[PDB]
Amino acid sequence: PIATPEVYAEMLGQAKQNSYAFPAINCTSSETVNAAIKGFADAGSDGIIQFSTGGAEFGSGLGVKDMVTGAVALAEFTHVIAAKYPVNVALHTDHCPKDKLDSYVRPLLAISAQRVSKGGNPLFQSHMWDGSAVPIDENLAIAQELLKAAAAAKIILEIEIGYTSPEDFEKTIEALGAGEHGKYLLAATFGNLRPDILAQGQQVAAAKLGLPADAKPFDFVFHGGSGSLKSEIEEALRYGVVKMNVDTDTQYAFTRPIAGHMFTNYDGVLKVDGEVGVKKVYDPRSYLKKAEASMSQRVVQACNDLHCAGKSLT
Amino acid sequence: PIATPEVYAEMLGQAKQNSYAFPAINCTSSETVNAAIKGFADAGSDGIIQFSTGGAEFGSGLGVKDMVTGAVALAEFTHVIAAKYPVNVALHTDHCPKDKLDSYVRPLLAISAQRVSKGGNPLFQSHMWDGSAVPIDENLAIAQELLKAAAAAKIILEIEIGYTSPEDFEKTIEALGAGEHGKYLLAATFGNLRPDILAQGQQVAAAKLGLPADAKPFDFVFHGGSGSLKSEIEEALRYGVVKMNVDTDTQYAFTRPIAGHMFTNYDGVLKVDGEVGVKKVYDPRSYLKKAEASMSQRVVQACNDLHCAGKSLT
Ligand code: NA
Ligand code: NA
Repeated sequence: PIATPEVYAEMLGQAKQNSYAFPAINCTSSETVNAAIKGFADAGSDGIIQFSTGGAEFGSGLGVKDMVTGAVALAEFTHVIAAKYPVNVALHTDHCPKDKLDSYVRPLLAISAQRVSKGGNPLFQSHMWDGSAVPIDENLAIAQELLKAAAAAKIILEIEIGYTSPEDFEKTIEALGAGEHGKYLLAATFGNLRPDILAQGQQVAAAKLGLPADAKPFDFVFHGGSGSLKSEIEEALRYGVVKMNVDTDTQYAFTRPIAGHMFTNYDGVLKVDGEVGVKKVYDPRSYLKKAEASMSQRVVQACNDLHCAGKSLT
Repeated sequence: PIATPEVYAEMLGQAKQNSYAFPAINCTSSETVNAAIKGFADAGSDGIIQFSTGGAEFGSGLGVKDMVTGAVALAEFTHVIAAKYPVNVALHTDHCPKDKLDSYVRPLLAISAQRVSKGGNPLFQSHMWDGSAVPIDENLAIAQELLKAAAAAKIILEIEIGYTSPEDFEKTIEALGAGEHGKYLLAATFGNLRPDILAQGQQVAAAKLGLPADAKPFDFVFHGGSGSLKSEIEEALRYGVVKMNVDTDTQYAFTRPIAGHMFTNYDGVLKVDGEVGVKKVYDPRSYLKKAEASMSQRVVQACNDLHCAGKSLT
């Protein structure tokens, strides 16, 4: 099943507490969605699927080029497929800069807010506001009003600040609270390395809130997950990193067999020397199955790398 | 938008009255569904997308392998997307044999039956029963109960009988009627070529019903529509072919640009000689946009060849 807001939060809670993180796979089609979910399930693990603005535009198709239709289209498809797997999958929307709030995140927020007022769950379980490229102040201002929308729509907001400053973590707590006005995830800039910036950010916020020095007020997000060194990732997990984006590596694992298929069956996927090709290899499923299954093998590898393998709530 | 049953019958009606037919494009994923619809709207045509048992199993993913899940999932996807287009798009399932009636055709009829008792429309507008491999007597007995169920979900039923003899057309009329028991499409055997077999079935049929000689009681479908001849097609259209399945040709169009992309961008989709590849060209979207546009062009061609281009009812 797709994750309800309650299991999503339980998912993030249980990961924060036992120091593992969820892989969040960017997907741009039913094939790749299917590969990610199959990967998670295979690693007896819950997981997260995300739609980037680019990937959602691609999803609405070349004749539509509309992120919101793209996202909703894909999510609807994902709801039907999720139901047939035992693990829980959270739908998330990825990097959305300021100039795209009115045509991506705000529209989607209104869609879920509408579903929630009818007594249903929201379409997506989290959305990212990316204000990394504007003054931390202006970022937190906007973050504030999006957080009220998100929380109303039972959705977790993710935000990105800015090496991030100790004063930045303070400003963030001041502005957003630490969950009482809506749960939210934090992506800080620590060399994406310097994972100890995150450890520092956690004490700093604990001091300010008046909690024990071991308390972890933030749930962190790790951008720059692909191509990474186990040691650094292990350390980051201890400091409360709960979600790690994997995009580039699941792309290569997905394309690599297609490439292979094309070369080895060159004179069968192409009509060469007056011949008519071999239909069993230019059938998209012949290589798209290889692609999907290759992406599921990589996705499994990530659930082992973030130790969420085998830890599915269900 | 998706064709309601009313518009769907209105489409086929007009196509019969004016001797054109619609391409019915086989689809297996979100990319192919977007290509097909974009093709129709470029061609200014209404159109048909259909999911075979094999592609619908492919749509549910390597980790579910279930026809019904894949048909529903891909169908909810198409409902969202078709809403953005001004042409009517009907959803059809393809070739379903006796031993797959229970795991494909019937549970889908059930889903739409429930949907229609609540005030709305069926999920699909037409469903195929392929009994070509059983004796016409048994073929038609099963057709009769399916047609009861199909007409109750406001659904058009397609059937295949078996060269089809004058006697088989008479039987078919005797068992199903000519519309008073709900509407159905007929695929007959005639070398798929001898399109004159179809004219014969129209005469035979028209005579049994005391309708005009030149009547056209049957709505015929044309399987084996790829690698066909542009004069075979014209004749068939005169005799009431309203729907021609294209699969092989749109498959090759999809795969062709993917293959070329891999070969030309070889040292970018592979990591070769210590290099790390180019992310711009092993990003799945890069070459699936090509594939999708190529497939759309083939669809515009089929629309042109079948004379449904520019004849959308909206
Ligand atoms: Na069928
Ligand atoms: Na068919």
